[PDB]
Amino acid sequence: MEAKAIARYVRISPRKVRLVVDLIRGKSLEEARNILRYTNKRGAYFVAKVLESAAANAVNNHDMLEDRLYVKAAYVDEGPALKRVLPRARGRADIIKKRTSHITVILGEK
Ligand SMILES: [Cl-]
Ligand SMILES: [Cl-]
Ligand SMILES: [Cl-]
Repeated sequence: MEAKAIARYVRISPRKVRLVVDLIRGKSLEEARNILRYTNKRGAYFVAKVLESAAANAVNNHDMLEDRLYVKAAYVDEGPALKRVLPRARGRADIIKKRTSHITVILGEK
């Protein structure tokens, strides 16, 4: 038994969020919660939100015991890009792509 949760279109580049999910991969739920709470890394709040959503799914929808949960999988996929329009530059269009993040957290039982 395992419980999943996903957060889409997070406005943070995948690279930065990956640095965050890397800290919690394989940890117990309690440990992951603390790491997220005290980490200085940008995007920690979004991963924390997905973590709690997965915990709510495991405990309330799948009746799993909260004290047995650990982060079985946590990863970030590249989501759709946002094409930010910049002021004209030397007569030309200036468009830069800003990538969003797709975050997945899967909780399992030890
Ligand atoms: Cl997405
Ligand atoms: Cl990843
Ligand atoms: Cl990659």
